[PDB]
Amino acid sequence: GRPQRVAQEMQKEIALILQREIKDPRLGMMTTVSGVEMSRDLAYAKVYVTFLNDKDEDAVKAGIKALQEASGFIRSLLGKAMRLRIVPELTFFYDNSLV
Amino acid sequence: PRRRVIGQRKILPDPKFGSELLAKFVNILMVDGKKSTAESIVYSALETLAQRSGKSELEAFEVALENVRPTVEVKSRRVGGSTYQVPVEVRPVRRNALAMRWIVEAARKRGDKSMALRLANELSDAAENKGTAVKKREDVHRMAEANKAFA
Amino acid sequence: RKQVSDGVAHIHASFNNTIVTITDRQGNALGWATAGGSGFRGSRKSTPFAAQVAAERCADAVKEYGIKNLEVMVKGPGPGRESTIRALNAAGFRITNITDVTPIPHNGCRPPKKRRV
RNA sequence: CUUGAGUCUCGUAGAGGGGGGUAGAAUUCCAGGUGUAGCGGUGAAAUGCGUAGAGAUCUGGAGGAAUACCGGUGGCGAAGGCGGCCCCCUGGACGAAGACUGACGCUCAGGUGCGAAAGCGUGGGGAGCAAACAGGAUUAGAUACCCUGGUAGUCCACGCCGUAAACGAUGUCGACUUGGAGGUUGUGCCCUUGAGGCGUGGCUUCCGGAGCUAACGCGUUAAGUCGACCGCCUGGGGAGUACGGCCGCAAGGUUAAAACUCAAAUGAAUUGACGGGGGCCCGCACAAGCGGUGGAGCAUGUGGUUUAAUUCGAUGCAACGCGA
Ligand SMILES: [Mg+2]
Ligand SMILES: [Mg+2]
Ligand SMILES: [Mg+2]
Ligand SMILES: [Mg+2]
Ligand SMILES: [Mg+2]
Ligand SMILES: [Mg+2]
Ligand SMILES: [Mg+2]
Ligand SMILES: [Mg+2]
Ligand SMILES: [Mg+2]
Ligand SMILES: [Mg+2]
Ligand SMILES: [Mg+2]
Ligand SMILES: [Mg+2]
Ligand SMILES: [Mg+2]
Ligand SMILES: [Mg+2]
Ligand SMILES: [Mg+2]
Ligand SMILES: [Mg+2]
Ligand SMILES: [Mg+2]
Ligand SMILES: [Mg+2]
Ligand SMILES: [Mg+2]
Ligand SMILES: [Mg+2]
Ligand SMILES: [Mg+2]
Ligand SMILES: [Mg+2]
Ligand SMILES: [Mg+2]
Ligand SMILES: [Mg+2]
Ligand SMILES: [Mg+2]
Ligand SMILES: [Mg+2]
Ligand SMILES: [Mg+2]
Repeated sequence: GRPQRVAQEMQKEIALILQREIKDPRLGMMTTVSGVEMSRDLAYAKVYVTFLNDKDEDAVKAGIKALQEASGFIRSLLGKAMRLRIVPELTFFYDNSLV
Repeated sequence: PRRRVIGQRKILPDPKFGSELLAKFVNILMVDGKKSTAESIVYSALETLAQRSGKSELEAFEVALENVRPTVEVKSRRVGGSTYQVPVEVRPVRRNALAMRWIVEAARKRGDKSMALRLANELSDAAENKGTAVKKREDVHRMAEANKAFA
Repeated sequence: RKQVSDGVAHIHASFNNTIVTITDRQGNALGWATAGGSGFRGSRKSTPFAAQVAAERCADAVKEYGIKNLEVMVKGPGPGRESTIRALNAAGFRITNITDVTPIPHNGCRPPKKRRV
């Protein structure tokens, strides 16, 4: 379907499987997701994660590192959850909400 | 400038006074590679500015220039797929060049039925923190920090 | 109108809205503002900026009750938890603890079918 | 006769099965406290909900269904399947050491039983969910996808149905044939003993050798080397259809053709092509700059129109001060 509708739905699903089904102590901080933008093809998607812990890079760096290392696990969960064709490749990014 | 960010060339110091920044100025208002004409206009304008100032031409020129040097300006950028009108702080040589260009442009558009005369007029004006060049620096700063959202 | 000086803020952070309500420690509510009721609709109805706007609009309606000590309980992993938290933190309030309390069942009821989009 | 197959003894692990209790979250609803104008929903919207007071929040109650965490590249079961906890009844598997029986074995047409989900009959139940349906939208069109509702059904009891990509697309049983890394469950012996070391079984996951295979791959749980029995195949379509029988309340299942038509249909692997991809990385490509063209007059070329003729050719970049 349209990339933005799939973007909204995938934001919902990533937020869900990010709040509940994680066990990495590197993650935490009520990690939210501001949104996710994906290409016209649904093959690739970029998530904009927003952390809470102090914005000091020592921690948000570790958070994005853990997310990128668990991307395979999150992709498997997404593929079983949200019922689409290709299970896009995920790329996490710190959304600098404070500007 | 995609592979190797290229540096800047070294202007040799001004002939009469000895200021490399005055050399950059005379290069900046030089039209059609006519050096001597712009050089004479600048020398005549600086002397006229000095008589009212009662100060050395290099210092009065410096105080007028720093009165025009901006510190922040707008930039059209693309980072998140948006027409980012980001305010960003300027580099020293960049703000020098912008000040010189702005005062040259304001002088050129003033007219005053001469060139050295109008240049000295608006240099003395920018010295007292008034004029279109200063007006345009304040307008740039206003446009920049009217959108503080992206800092 | 009275003085409690120690309340708790429920933040229902839906994927389409954000409902902040400050209540007495025994569940009796005091006031509430919504991201929708703050002059936002459609997408903006569920954006973090509107969430903090709603948080501040709700704080401005309980200040006469005299509180600056809060525990907050968030529900729903919607965008607009971070926002309202930092908002009511920037509203002179002292937050002692923030707690995730989203209702998670132990396989209670069957969820609605996935949207085919 | 005891080596195959069984029996006994002592133990071990297990969502194996049937029955009955019970607990804690959550959804919904009902009644109250607090508390006021929104809630809900979408890519945007409306249908919907609320001034009779919703939503949000706390307390209490009712009811139904399913059992987060543990949870496992785990376990049990012939397969289908099986997931809170507790009791009762009950099936199988495995191990240690013996004792016992003495080929009692393997396979199996017909036959019998079991057999997801949907469906059927009778009665009960009904929170959530949800074919059909009713709306709201979107769209050329929407009888779809999306949204708000929502009946059968999903749940229970007793019968019926007997089909699934019921799959490891791999029949059952037995023997034999190099390795390595795990999981899980027994067990023997030894060390100062927990810890640890050296063994030895069952089940199971993943690499890989010989060998096999069209290749992909399989590889001691074979698709390797052999034996026993059973099922099944014979080009694609017609067609798992017709007819007949048998079965079923029905839906239909099962058994199962031929005429006719076509010269292929197919499996595995190979090289490329097509993206309205991913990027990496370059170029005055953009950016940072300076000067222009687009307006004016004229020069010149072209198109067009005109003319007896306005000779011919060059026509996106790469024709148009071009052949000249
Ligand atoms: Mg939304
Ligand atoms: Mg049991
Ligand atoms: Mg009821
Ligand atoms: Mg004997
Ligand atoms: Mg048979
Ligand atoms: Mg059924
Ligand atoms: Mg019917
Ligand atoms: Mg029935
Ligand atoms: Mg009935
Ligand atoms: Mg519904
Ligand atoms: Mg069959
Ligand atoms: Mg199965
Ligand atoms: Mg088969
Ligand atoms: Mg065998
Ligand atoms: Mg087994
Ligand atoms: Mg192998
Ligand atoms: Mg074999
Ligand atoms: Mg074969
Ligand atoms: Mg044939
Ligand atoms: Mg038939
Ligand atoms: Mg028949
Ligand atoms: Mg220009
Ligand atoms: Mg022109
Ligand atoms: Mg023209
Ligand atoms: Mg012509
Ligand atoms: Mg011609
Ligand atoms: Mg030329």
